[PDB]
Formats: sequence, structure tokens, C-alpha cells
Amino acid sequence: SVTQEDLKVDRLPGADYPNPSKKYFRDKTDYIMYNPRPRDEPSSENPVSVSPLLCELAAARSRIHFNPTETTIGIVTCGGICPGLNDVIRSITLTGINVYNVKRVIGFRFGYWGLSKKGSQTAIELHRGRVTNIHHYGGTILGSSRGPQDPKEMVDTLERLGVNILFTVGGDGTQRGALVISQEAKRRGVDISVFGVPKTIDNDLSFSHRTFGFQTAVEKAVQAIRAAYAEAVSANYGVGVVKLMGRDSGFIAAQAAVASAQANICLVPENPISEQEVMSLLERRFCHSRSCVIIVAEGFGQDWGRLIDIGVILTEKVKAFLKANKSRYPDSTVKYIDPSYMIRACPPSANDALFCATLATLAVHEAMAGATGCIIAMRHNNYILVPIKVATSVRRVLDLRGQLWRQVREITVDLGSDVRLARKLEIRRELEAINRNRDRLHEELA
Amino acid sequence: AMLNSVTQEDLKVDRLPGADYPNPSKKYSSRTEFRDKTDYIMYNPRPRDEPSSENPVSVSPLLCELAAARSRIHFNPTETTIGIVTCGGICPGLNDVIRSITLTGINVYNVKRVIGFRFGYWGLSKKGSQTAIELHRGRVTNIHHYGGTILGSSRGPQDPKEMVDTLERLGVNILFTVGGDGTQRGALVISQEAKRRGVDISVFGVPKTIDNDLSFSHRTFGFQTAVEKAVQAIRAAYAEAVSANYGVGVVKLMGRDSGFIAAQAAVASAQANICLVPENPISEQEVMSLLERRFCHSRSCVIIVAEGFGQDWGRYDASGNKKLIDIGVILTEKVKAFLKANKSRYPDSTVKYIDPSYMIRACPPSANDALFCATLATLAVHEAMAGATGCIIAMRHNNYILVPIKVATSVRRVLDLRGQLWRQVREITVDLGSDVRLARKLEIRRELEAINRNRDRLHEELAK
Amino acid sequence: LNSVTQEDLKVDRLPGADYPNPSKKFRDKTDYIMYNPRPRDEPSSENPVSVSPLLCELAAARSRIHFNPTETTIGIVTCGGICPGLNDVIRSITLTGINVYNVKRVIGFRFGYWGLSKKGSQTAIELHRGRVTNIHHYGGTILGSSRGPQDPKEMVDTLERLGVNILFTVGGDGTQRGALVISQEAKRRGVDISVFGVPKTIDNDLSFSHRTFGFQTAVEKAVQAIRAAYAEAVSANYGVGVVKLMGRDSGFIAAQAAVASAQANICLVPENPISEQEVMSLLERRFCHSRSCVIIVAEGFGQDWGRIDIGVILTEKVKAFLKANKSRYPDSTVKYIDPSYMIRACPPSANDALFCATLATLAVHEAMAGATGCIIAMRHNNYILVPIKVATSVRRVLDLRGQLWRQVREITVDLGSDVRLARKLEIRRELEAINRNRDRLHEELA
Amino acid sequence: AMLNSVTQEDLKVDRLPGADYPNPSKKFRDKTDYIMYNPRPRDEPSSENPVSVSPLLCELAAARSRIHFNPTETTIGIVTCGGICPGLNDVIRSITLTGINVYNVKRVIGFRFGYWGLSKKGSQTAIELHRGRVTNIHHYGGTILGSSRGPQDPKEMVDTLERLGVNILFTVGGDGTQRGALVISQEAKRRGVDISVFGVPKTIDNDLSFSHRTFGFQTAVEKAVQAIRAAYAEAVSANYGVGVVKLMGRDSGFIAAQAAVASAQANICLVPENPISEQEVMSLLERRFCHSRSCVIIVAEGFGQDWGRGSGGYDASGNKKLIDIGVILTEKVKAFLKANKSRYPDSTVKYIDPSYMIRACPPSANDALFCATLATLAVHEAMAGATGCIIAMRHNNYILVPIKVATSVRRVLDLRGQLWRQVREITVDLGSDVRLARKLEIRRELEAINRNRDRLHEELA
Ligand SMILES: O=C1N=CCc2c1ccn2Cc1ccc(Cl)c(Cl)c1
Ligand SMILES: O=C1N=CCc2c1ccn2Cc1ccc(Cl)c(Cl)c1
Ligand SMILES: O=C1N=CCc2c1ccn2Cc1ccc(Cl)c(Cl)c1
Ligand SMILES: O=C1N=CCc2c1ccn2Cc1ccc(Cl)c(Cl)c1
Repeated sequence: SVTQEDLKVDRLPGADYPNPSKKYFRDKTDYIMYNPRPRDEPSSENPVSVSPLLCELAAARSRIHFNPTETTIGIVTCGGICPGLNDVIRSITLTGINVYNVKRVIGFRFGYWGLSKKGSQTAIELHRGRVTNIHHYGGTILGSSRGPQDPKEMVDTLERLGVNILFTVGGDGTQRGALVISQEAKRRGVDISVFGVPKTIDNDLSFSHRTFGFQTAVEKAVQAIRAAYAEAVSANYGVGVVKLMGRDSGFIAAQAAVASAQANICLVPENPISEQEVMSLLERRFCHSRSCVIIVAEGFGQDWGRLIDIGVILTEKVKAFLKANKSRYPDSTVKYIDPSYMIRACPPSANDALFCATLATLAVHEAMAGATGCIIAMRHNNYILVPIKVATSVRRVLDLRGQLWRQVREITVDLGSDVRLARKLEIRRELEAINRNRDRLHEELA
Repeated sequence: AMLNSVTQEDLKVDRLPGADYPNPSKKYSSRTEFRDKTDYIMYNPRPRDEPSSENPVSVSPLLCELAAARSRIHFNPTETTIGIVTCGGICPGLNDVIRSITLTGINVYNVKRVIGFRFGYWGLSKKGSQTAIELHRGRVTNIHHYGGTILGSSRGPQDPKEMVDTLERLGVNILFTVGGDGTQRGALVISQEAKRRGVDISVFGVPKTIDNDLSFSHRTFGFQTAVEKAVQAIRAAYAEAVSANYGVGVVKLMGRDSGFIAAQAAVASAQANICLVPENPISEQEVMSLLERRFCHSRSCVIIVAEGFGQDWGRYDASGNKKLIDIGVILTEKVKAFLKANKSRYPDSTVKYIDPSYMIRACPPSANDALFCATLATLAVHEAMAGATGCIIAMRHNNYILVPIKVATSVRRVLDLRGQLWRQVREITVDLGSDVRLARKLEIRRELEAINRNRDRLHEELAK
Repeated sequence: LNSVTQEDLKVDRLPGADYPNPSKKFRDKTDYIMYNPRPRDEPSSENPVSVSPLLCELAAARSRIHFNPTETTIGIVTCGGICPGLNDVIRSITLTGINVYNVKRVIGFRFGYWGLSKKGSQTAIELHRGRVTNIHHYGGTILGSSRGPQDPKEMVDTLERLGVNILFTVGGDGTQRGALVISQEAKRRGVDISVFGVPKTIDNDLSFSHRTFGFQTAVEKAVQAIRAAYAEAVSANYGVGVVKLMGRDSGFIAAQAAVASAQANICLVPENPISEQEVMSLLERRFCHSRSCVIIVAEGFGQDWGRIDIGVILTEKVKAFLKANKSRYPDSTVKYIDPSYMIRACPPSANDALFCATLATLAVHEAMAGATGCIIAMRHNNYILVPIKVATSVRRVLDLRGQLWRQVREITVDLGSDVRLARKLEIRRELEAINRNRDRLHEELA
Repeated sequence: AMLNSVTQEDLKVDRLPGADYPNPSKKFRDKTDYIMYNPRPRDEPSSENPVSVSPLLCELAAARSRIHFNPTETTIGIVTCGGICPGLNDVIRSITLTGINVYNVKRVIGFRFGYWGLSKKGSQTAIELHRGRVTNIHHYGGTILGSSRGPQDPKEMVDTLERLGVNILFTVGGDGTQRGALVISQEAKRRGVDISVFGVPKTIDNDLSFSHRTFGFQTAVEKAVQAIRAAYAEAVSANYGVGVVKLMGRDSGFIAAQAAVASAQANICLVPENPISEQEVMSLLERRFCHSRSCVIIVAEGFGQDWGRGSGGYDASGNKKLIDIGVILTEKVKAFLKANKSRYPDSTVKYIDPSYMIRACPPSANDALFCATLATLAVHEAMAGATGCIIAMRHNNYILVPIKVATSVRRVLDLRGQLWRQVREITVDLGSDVRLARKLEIRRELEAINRNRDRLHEELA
């Protein structure tokens, strides 16, 4: 498992230049505890971490590795779009130009394709004028693509254009590629930093509590649920099925379910249940209600097909179930909602705009200080550096015993509950309230 | 050729016999002139002739009756029961119409009682009538802040005999039918079953069509909200498409039998390169030719498609359910097949399909639709209390009018491909008539002229 | 008015239409719409006759145009307070000129009429496709705006010097009066210039008009301001929210916002001047059986209240009234909200974006066809041309006997009601409802 | 110099005696668990686990296996006090639904218009909170209970609590409200009555200590950025246009600072932590107008309290009556521009107070989730006999803090920290050479337009 060695961040040799940024900084590496929980009860001596692990904190350094005015920064965006890609491009560019006064900033187009011999022709000049308002729009002005290119070709491009720092904005696959580029550079003894800004709307990066665009995604997911609910509650035995991202984890689905308070069933990859259990939950909902809203992560029920499109398959199976039971559900309506387009393709919330700008600015500070083969992450309210190797070796998933999942279980259908009993206590509370109103009203006359 | 045969007689709206009660909100003595009765607006306000010494004459002989609070009413307010039913697909502002019908009845006319029938015409059947809800001030206070209908909705008819049985049993004097063409045809059948038994009932339609394809009408409620939501869907499709090399966003924008949402959204957004509407059937080959032309000098394309486009395109799912036609899916598949067959010229390509139907129809209305819904509903109550029946309320040439259901359900509204809206769609969308290579040369000259000017002023600013 | 003749509605054309219209599949002669589409007589077998003799010229693309497209220079100026959609009008004028007519050049004059003065003309900007691409996503004007006039002689000097053939004047009544003075100075020197107004009034108080651009957006924002005022007021014991909602000379925004929101208890508009004492009487009546009150006030209300900022003065007078009556209103809270900034400075709704684009496109079509000394307006669902002289001679105001104002009176406090009686009926209706619920609940047990 | 003294004793949260009942919630904690106040190590990485720089441990909030109150005999009371804040209705809803749905408590009472609602007169207005009364209240700004500023007689209030059989009172409000909560707690202890008083902190300014985030703060920053966007549109539309926008910030500038960075459209950001003179402000404006025709100024309501003398008075909540710095700043900017009409021949200054729209909206979805989680854990811990404390969020975890220490210290911007550095990167800097900085600007632009000019020239043929 993970050792302190696994958390040591690579530095390019030498920090020969002063940091030009203004004293309105750090001379040594500071650390934060991976786990800030104590081993023992309160005692007369300072508490000791349950874990041996320390993470390096990200910050502007007093000494830097790259000579600012000779430095070329490169940027590439890869994979599915995510709210705040333009914020990361803008803030990397403006930190480079305004704070370090770097020679040049290059935007490589359509992911790693943009660093291939063919693709490198399309590379764009990122100046102040080119990034002024790009953060008001979803997508990426650079464009994106999936899948790799020859690392040899890509380092050929980097050398040819005199790129000293490449920022890799993308998911697990992109950062694995970043580490391969880093090592091809080291192999030829070229002075290049490769520095990852993690892109995962699902917030399933480890050594991390929050990735950029996640909070925006939850806002949009709740708006999709509000529409699904309006549709479902408008029909007799109405069912709204809404797919909410979640390739390998259910953080968006779980947070949206709790925030909206309108989901009756929440289906996540961490909690695989059968078609039969799902229909049993729907059956229980329809005992006391005329509508049901089902949230489903795209990674749920991958053992339900021969990704399979679980949104379509679930909708089809719910229809088949209700048709086979037309006896008890005489008329019924099942609506499928795929809001994926609207969740990923918007500009960020103001809180994600600030987060994106802070990730990007610290990524420039640390790369200028010779950090390489690492990502910037946010953990316990602090910015840290994590080596790509350990970051891509583990992933984050819902704890089904944790407080978030407990809140999902409190609002969603539970076969264990005495619905009909609970209703009797409900009616007593209501009667108490309307009796009080009845009295005050009777009083008010005369 | 088949022409519609509408005469002035066809536009006369039925009144229940007698207006024996004074209006408690419209006192005859608060008029400034005599004769509180029916005023008219011209169907077509365009003249036959040039300006001359005599007043201009309408190109049409038709006059529409204007909707308004009357000084004399047919129903005795405190003995009056109002019923409401919502039918078919939901539409932004259903709750606004329910709320405003209820509060006009209670607050303005002080009616005895308001009943909400549930899940469309099902709610007036013998079985369904058990579910009927009491609409008081407390039940409707904030319902206009939410999409859908608190009454619920369903498609398709019920036995008119059963439904009039329900209306008689509950003592319903006015039934408001909120729904489309099919719903209002049913309203007229209810009206006639009532007349047959000599029961004193007004049936009054509030038209529900998100597509704005009601005739004798320029605007139906929820349409403007739908266009707002359609433009937000297009903004997301564009962000996705422009982020890919040879990226295509296909977005379906309502439009069952007409393309008003698709056309207005295309022009409002200024981001659609192809706009496919039922009024303008073109072949799969013409569509791919437009995409091909777009990809000559761009790396992305956004395609708007109405659900009623290409019904002559193409011809049970795994669970044994019947598969609907879906031009959105079929178009997306055909665009992929075209790009795959031409991977030579479009080496990598991405096609994304977006169905924002859920978000377009299921939201609360814009403030402008909230006002419109409240005004339609309040005037519908005023006119039904004044004994109007077998008719709908519509908005035409900035005015509220009454139209008999028979006329209203005999004709539908469609884009004029020679009109100004469609011209604006053609100005923004790909045009095969342009010289690809020439047009591009002039583009670059204009750009070069601009950056040359900036380059000069910048050079000036230094040594100054 | 009882006056206004067909002559007053005749729109000036520059002499000659010697060029074909380069747009493709247009009108060969001028078509008309009736000013008043109401009939003189009862329905009869013969086509109805207008109550009015007046006909308005319809706006449309013409087959013959006055200006030679490739020799034509278009100028644009934006004047007075900003209004949602200014950038939409600038963009659509520019792109219609360039993309449809392929005009030589488009000039943006800066900070209103100042921009056409000898000093100001140096700041004039080149409007090409690149300069207007996304400007419609932002509030304000890229050209900038200013109030008040310049020397017409100087301005025509500028127009002649820059070879401007069509000047579009985007502004209110004062701006268009200036446009007509420019037009006549041009005619006097025999310079071939069209001056064509796009009316800018957030208040929608242009005559020969049912809707001006930005009005609908303003009502959306006004309703959002009222929603916040209501939340504040209803949260306090004897809470009062006063919100000022534009309305310099008319109350269309205030009236539509009051009805759309359904949360205003008092609506104060210039058309209905009432005394300080009547206002306090309405508040007094509201506080008989409610603990909160929301007051909408147009900026043009109560200009006979000073021996003036009516928002501040009204708020002060409401506080003085509540303080003098602290006996009956023991603790009380008065909040003033001026949302003017947020109402005028936003981008338009999608419906206003479409309207702006349509006004602007037709304005270019008609100016290219030699229309001058006129504005484009929308009336009875149609686009018309109106001479500036008649357009600036009359203004539009609320009809206090109309359906809109009736809806305002239905929701706002009414002194005409019996306080005591009205309340008794209220309580009976409530008791009826809660008695039914009380029964069904009692039933449901067993 | 003067340092704060916080000890482990100050962080020990009071428990009512006895936990005699099992927790009816189903599929937790059998003893009190802790998190480090400061998770930074004393030493370099070594063979031994790292040791905290601080001796302080905070008690973690959680559902307990043993509870103090017998659920079906328990009455929960709720009161909302002071200025409204996005998410008040979310806290009321979640306290109510946790009480009813999880613990099946006897009864939930909503006291109206703050502490007034627990007075003899006010207690008549108290409302019954059931599932039906709170179903959608979280979709609206304000409080369905209503709010008021300032105190009531503690004797009267405990009279009300005893009369209605209230076992737990939740106090939703600021520093002043929670000081009142402690006074209620002690009046109860004095009479030996079994009551828990448990605070949910309400501060839009996020200036609670032992805390990184209070509810409604993130929503406030969203609304502040919308206000700045409108101010910018107005200012950039005028020749020498100035938008002055006031952004909350009574004693700290977290809203102003985060809004300035999020918007990237503020040229000057004025916060209580950084008092500067009228002359320095006008110097920053002067520098902005050297190479721009517009300026946006953010000002916290607590900035420049040494720019005038106030009345000496106190508002109903017992806070200083502040001078209106928004109006005074706007007036001084106008006076400066008028006195310099020579160099700023026409100028326009607009003042924007968006306070109404910032505090009176429903929460963002992220604030709705936060509010629900604070409220649910507050019920869990009060049922487990926690009293005289608040629930707070720190280092991504929920903790309990005694009111006494929570009301003794407040949180303020670090002018040497990363947030304020980002504010300084975007706002006007007198330290730059105006003339030199401009020359380099133009060179970079010329380089860019030369590249575009080339690619365009290429593209023909
Ligand atoms: O194999 C994986 N599949 C999914 C997710 C995953 C994996 C490894 C790490 N992670 C989490 C992760 C997500 C994004 C980034 Cl940028 C990184 Cl470096 C790791
Ligand atoms: O088949 C149709 N498809 C669309 C529209 C349509 C049809 C028939 C009449 N009409 C027009 C219409 C639409 C709505 C209503 Cl409520 C009415 Cl009465 C007619
Ligand atoms: O003095 C006026 N106050 C308000 C309205 C008004 C006046 C004069 C004409 N009008 C109508 C009007 C409004 C805007 C425009 Cl652009 C025009 Cl041309 C006329
Ligand atoms: O006197 C203060 N003025 C402002 C802020 C402050 C004070 C004391 C503690 N605090 C921080 C604080 C804020 C809110 C709450 Cl609910 C609490 Cl308990 C403390």
C-alpha cells in the first residue's frame, strides 16, 4: 500500500532564479497530514496522526527552476468536456503572462492529437486577448479528443516549439500519458516539466475531496431532477428515470438525490442490485404514491446487458414490468431524461470559477518551481501536490456506511419501513396542527 | 383545391340563454358610454387599397369577438361551481392557468366552489371522479412556481355520457378544458351532451399547445418559455460540438406538425447551421450536402430538428414494448453513417444527440408567460360567467378573442417559408447557393483590413 | 389623438432606387396595415371598414434599393441609459450590412452623439464580423453611450468626412429628435445620407408601437427584484418592502411586474397620482390582517411630493408613519430596493434577442431602400415604419380602465372593501377547507 | 503583543447527564471521536507518525448509539433570529424532518420572529411544524418562522419552553443569538429543567472561527458576482465610468474578496482588514483611468469606519451603527472627478447596493446539501444530549464547538494568504511603471496580431 516514498513529488534539478511575483515566499517544502485524526484520546502531549502519510502543500516558492522570460508554457485539454476547462486555460495563461512574464503560451488543439506532427500545425498562440472572456463559455477553445499519441512524436513537438512546461488537463488516462511524456523527456535529458490538472466531473480522484466542475455538475443534475419530477408527478403511476454521470462512482447521483429531495430510488455503481430489487422498490413506492423518480449512474447495472446504455435498458425494463402488471397499474407513463449534454457543457458556477483559477495559478507557481510528474489536488481545505503514479493507482468511491449515503437512504424507498404505521403518526401530527388553526380561527371572530 | 369555408356565422360564439345577474366586478355605471355588449376586431387588419379619401377596407370579411368582463352575467355567482381539467403533454404555465381560474372564480366572482378533475378526462369518469380535489385559496397559493399540473394529465377520451353524469352529480356549471385539438373536440362533445339533457353547463377551452400552431392565434401560453429553454439546449449542444474536430450536435426541439420553436430558437441562438422543420421536407441526401458544405470551412455543425420532420425517413424493443419513430435518433444514425463512409475527408468525427424535451415542457413559465397565463385564465372566467360556451380564448394582433371550437379544430398554423422568420433562418443556416471558395476569400480580406487598422493604431501609440 | 393625418405617417424616401437587391429567395411596392383594426359598423356580408383612416407602411426587404451596396458605409450610435439588447441591435445591423448587402464598411460612433463631434470622432471603431461575434451575450453597449446633444453641423461634418451613407440612431425620444435635425442638415447640403432610428425605451412608452426591445427582459428582472423584496418583508413582523421599478413617464414595467409576481400589495404609477395620505391608508388597510406589505413605485410617481428620488422619499415617509403609530405597529421594518442597475444592464431574454435581431435586420433592409427620418416599430404583430416627427409628438401611458390595470387592482389593497366583513368570509372559506381535511384524515385511521 | 488563549477545556462540549435510550435510527458511534484543530506536522517526514503543531482536538459530530432524550416524549423547538440568509428554510425543514422521520419525536414547534416568539406575548403565534408544513419551504428565501433582532427576558423565554414542554431549542442566528442561547441554557440549569440549547450558526460573511464554511456564504458569492457583472456593464458603457458596489462584509471581506476573484472584473477591492485612506483610493482610481475608461470598486460595509464619525448608537442586535460607506465613497469619488474635470471631462459614478438580492434568495444546490447536513447532525447530537454548543464545518468534517469559545474569536482575511494575493493580481497596483508596463502590453499584442496576419495570409489559395 501507499508509503511516504509514493507521495514524494519530483523536482527538476536546480532553482537558480528568484521569483518575480510581488511581496504585497516559501523557502522549503511544507506538509499537511493525509489523515488529521488522532491515534489516542486527548492527552497532555500533542496528538499523533492515525496515518504515517504527509502530503506536500502547493505554494509560490521564493526560488524557481525555469528562467521566466525564456520559458514557454504549453496546454492540452483531453477527453469529455467538463465545466471550467476554459477557466483553467485562462488562469494558466494569465498567471504565466501577468505574474511570471513568460516568453510564450501555446494551446495544443483536440487533446494529444495537437502534439502529433500533423496536429501541431493547428497549435494556437494564447495571449491576454485570446482568453479575456473564454471562462463565460462551456467546452474548451483548444478542443479535446480521446486516446493517445506516440510519446516520441509529442516530445519532438515540445522540443521543436521550445516548450519548457506542459499542463495536461484530463482524466486518469491523460495523466498516465503525461508521466510517459515526462520520462521520454528525462530519457533525452530535455528540461521539461509535465504537470497535471485533474479533470473528472465525478470527483473520484483519490488524495482529493473536490475536483473542478463537480459542484456545477450537481447544480445542473438537480435542475434535471426538478424537470423529471414535474413530468412524473403529472402522470397517474408516472416514472421519471434520469441518468446522472457516474462512470465508476455515484458522487453526482448521491449529492443530487439529497440536494433535490425528489429521488425515490438512487442507483450507483458502488451498490449493484438486481432488476427484481429495483422493481420491488418501485412496487413499494406505488403502494402509497402515484409517481416515482429514479436516479441512475451510467456505471450502474453493467451486468444487466449481454458501456451498455443503462438509462435506456432501465426505462425499457420498468415499462415491461408495468405492462406485465397493467392489472394493478392500469395506466402508467415512463419518461427517460439524459441531461448529460447540459451537465458537462455549461460554464462553471462562481464557486467553481474561483476553484479553477486557484488550481491553475498554484499549478503554474509549482511547475515554475520545477514540480513535474504530479497533479494539483484539494484535500482538507488545502492545495497539495500528488505524484501521477500513486494518483492513477487508486480511485475514490461512495462509502455505503458514510453520512452522504445515509441521507440518500433516509429519502429513498426502504422495504424495511412500516409505511402504513409511519402514516398513522403523520396523520396525528397533521390533526394536531389543523386543530390549533381551527381554534385560532374560531377565536379571531369577535 | 380544398379551401376552408369559414363565414362570419362560423365565428359567432354560443351564449347560454339569459344574462339575468349584474357583474359584481364590472358595474355598467363605471363605463363612460352606453351598450355593454359584443365588440369586434378584424381577422386581417391589412387594407384592400392604397391610402385614399375613404377609410380602408379589410382584405378579409371576418370579424372576431373580443374577450372582456361583461356588465351582465348568465351564472348567479354564489350558486356557481367551476370545474377544471388538464389533458395531454404538460406545458409551462398549466399551474398558472389552474391558479388564475381558481382565484378569479373565488376572489372576483365569489363562486360557491372550484373542483380540479385529475389526470385529464379520466378524472370525470365514474371511477376517476373519486380522486377530484377541492381548489381553495390554500391549495393554489404557490403552484405557479412549479412545472407540470397539480391536477395531473392523461391522453385520450372518456364516455361523454359518464362525464356529464359526473358534472351533473357535482353540480358543475362551468368546465374549463385545458388541452390541445383532441381535448377541445371532446369539450364540444361534452357541451352537446349537456345541451341534449338541457343541463345549464358552459364548456370553455384554454388552448394548450407549446408549438403555437393554434389558428386564429399568434401566441399560446408556454411557447415563449419553450423558446428560452430551446436556446439553452442549443448553447450546450454548440459547446459540445465546437469542442470536437468535425463535431456535430443534433438537438430535437418539439415541433410535432410545425417548426415555430425550432425556427425562433435557431434565430435567437444564432448557433444553428441546419434547421429541419415539417413545413420544409428535404431528403437525407440534401441534409448530408448541407453538412458537407458546413465542413468545407468549419470544424463543427449544429443541427436543429423538429420531431415532425422527415416522417417519410426509414420505415418491438428487447422488453417487448412497441418502438415509436424518433427522427432525432434516425438523423443522428444517418449523420454517423455519412461521416463513417467519408472517414477519408472527416478523419475523426463526433456526433452527439440531445433531447431536451423534458426540460423544455416541464419548467415553470417565464414572467412574461406567467402574465399571459393569468390574463387568458381571468378573461376565460369573465366570458364563461357571461355564458360563453363551445369556444376557446386566443390572442391575435395584440388582443384577446373568443373562437368557436368547431372552427378552431378545423384548421392549424404552419411556418410560411416565404415569411421574415424563415428568411432569418436562411440567412444564418448553410446555403448551397453560395460560392464556398469565393465567399471565403472576401471573408479573409475583411478580417485582414480590420487587423491592419489595429496594427497601425498600436504602432502609433508607442513612439507617441 | 383626435388629430394625426395620413400625411403625418408618410415615410420619406431618398430619391431613386437604381440598384437590384443582392439578397435572394421581395416587395416591388409599399404595403400597409390599419392603425386601428376595429370595424366602424356591426358585422355584415361586406368586408369591414376601419374606425380610423390611418394606414402604417409595413417594413420589408425591397426588390429595388437606393444605395449601391459595395459603395455604402453604415454608421451606428447608441445614446442615453443602457437597455437590454443594445449589443444585439449593434450586432444585427453590422451582420445584415456585411453578410446580406456586402456593404463597404460599418462604423461604431462611441459614447452617443459625442462620438460624431470633431473631438469624439477620433474614437470611432471599425465594426467587422470579428468585433461583434459574441457581444449580444453581454449587457451595456460596446460603443458606449452618453446623454445630451452635439452641434448638428459638426456631426454632418463627421458623416461627410467618413463617407457615411446610413446612420442608425439607437436611443429615446430626445435622440430621434436629434436624428431628424441631422437628416435635415444633410438634405440642406444635398448629402446622400439616410438617418434611421431604432427606438430604445425600456418603458415601452413609444406610440405607434405595442413593444420596444428590452422591455420584456426588464419585466423578468423586475419580478426577480419583487421576489427578493417579498422574502425580506414576509420575514419581519410589520415588514415593508419598497421597490422602485423604472417608469419615468409611464408604469408598464411596474404594472406587468405587479401582475406577473402576484406579490405587490400597492402599485404606484405616474398615470395614477395619489397623495402620501392615500398611500399610508393603503398600508394601514394591508396591516389590518397581514404582517407584511410590498410597495412597487415607478420613478415618475409622486413628482408633486417634493416642495426627486421618490424611492428614498417614499421609504422615509413610510418609516415616519410607522414610527408615529408605534402604538399599533410595535416593531416594524422598512427596506428600500433599487434594482435599476440589474434591470437595465443584463443581456436580453431569448425572446428579446429574436426581437432585437428582427428590428435591426428590417431597419437595414428599409434604409438600403432609401427610408430616412423614420423609426422601425412593432404594432399588431407587424413591423412598421413611422416618421420621427409624429413618433416624438405623442407618448404611450397605462389605460386605468384597461384589463392590465384591472388585474393590478384585483391583487392590490382596496379601500372600497369592508375590512371586517371581507375577513369573516375569508375565515369561513378556510374553515370549510380544513374541516374537509380533518374528516378525510380521521377516516384514514382504520 | 497579545495572543488568544484557547485550551482543550475551551473545546469540551457540555452533555446533559445520562444517555439511557437506544438510537432508533438503523443501517452508530459508542464514544466521542476527535479531529486535529491543525493537521500540519511539527517535524519533517520520519519513521514515526507525524505530530500536530497544535495540542487542540475538536469533537466530531455524528449519530450516537445511546441518546439522552426519550424520542417519543421529546419536543423540539426552532427559532430564526437576525438578518435573513440563504438556506434558513433548509435548516428549519431538515431539523423538522430529522426529528419526525429519524427519531419520531412527539412534536416540533416553530417560534416566530426570533426570540420575540418565545416571549409571553409572542408565544401565542408559535406554529406546529409537521411534514406537510415544511415540504417545499426550502425553494424560497427568508424564513417561514420570521426573524427579529435583539434579546428578550430569559425568564419569560424559559417560562414558554417549560409551558410547551420543549426539550431541545435550536437557535439559528449570529454571535448575538448564540450568546442569548447560552443565557437561556443557564436559566434552565438554574431551575433544574432538562433542556438542550443547540446553535446552527447563521453568518453570510463566513467569519465564524473553528470553521471554513457557514451556510448561505457560497450562494452570497454567486449573487455578488451577478451584481458585479451588472455594475461592469454600466461602468464600461460610460466614458470614465465608475461602478461602486457594496458587498456585505460587516467585520471581514470574504464575500468581497471571493466575488472580486470569481468575477475578475473588480479594479479596487476595499475590505475592513485593509483600511486605506480616501487619498490612496483616489490614487488607485487615477492609475486605473491612465489606460482604461472604466473602473469597478467593491466595498465591504465595514470598510472605512474611520472615514466619518457615526452616531455612537447600537442597532436592535447590539451592533455599532455603521456610517454608510457605500454612499460616502460614491460621494467622494464624484467630488474627486469633479475637482479633476480637466482630465476626466465627462464622468459617471453609479452606486449599487445588491444586499437585498444577496441575502433573500433560496440557496444554491451545494448550500441546500450543506444546510441539510448541518441540521441533521445538529438533531443527532442534541438528541445525544449536546448543549451550549454550535455545529461547524472544518477540514471537510463536521465538529461541535462550545458557544463560549465560538463567540470569543472571529475570522478575518489573511492579507498574506493566497485569496488576497489573487485579489492583488487583478486589482490596480501603484507599484507598476504605468509607461513601461504599457509598452510591454503593446509589444505582446503586436506579436499576436502579426501571427494572426500570417496564418490569414497563408489560408488564401
Ligand atoms: O482506472 C481508473 N478508472 C477511473 C478513475 C480512476 C482510475 C485510476 C484513478 N482514477 C481516479 C482519477 C480520476 C481523474 C484523474 Cl485526472 C486521476 Cl489522475 C485519477
Ligand atoms: O393535427 C394537428 N396538429 C397540430 C395542430 C392542430 C391539429 C389540428 C388542429 N390543430 C390546431 C389546434 C391546436 C391546438 C388547439 Cl387547442 C386547437 Cl383547438 C387547434
Ligand atoms: O417626453 C417623453 N417622455 C416619454 C416618452 C416620450 C416622450 C416624447 C415622445 N415619447 C415617446 C417615445 C419614446 C421613445 C422613443 Cl425612441 C420615441 Cl421616438 C418616442
Ligand atoms: O463580535 C463579533 N462580531 C462578528 C463576528 C463574531 C463576533 C464574535 C464571534 N464572531 C464570529 C461568529 C459569527 C457567527 C456566529 Cl453564530 C458565532 Cl457563534 C461566531
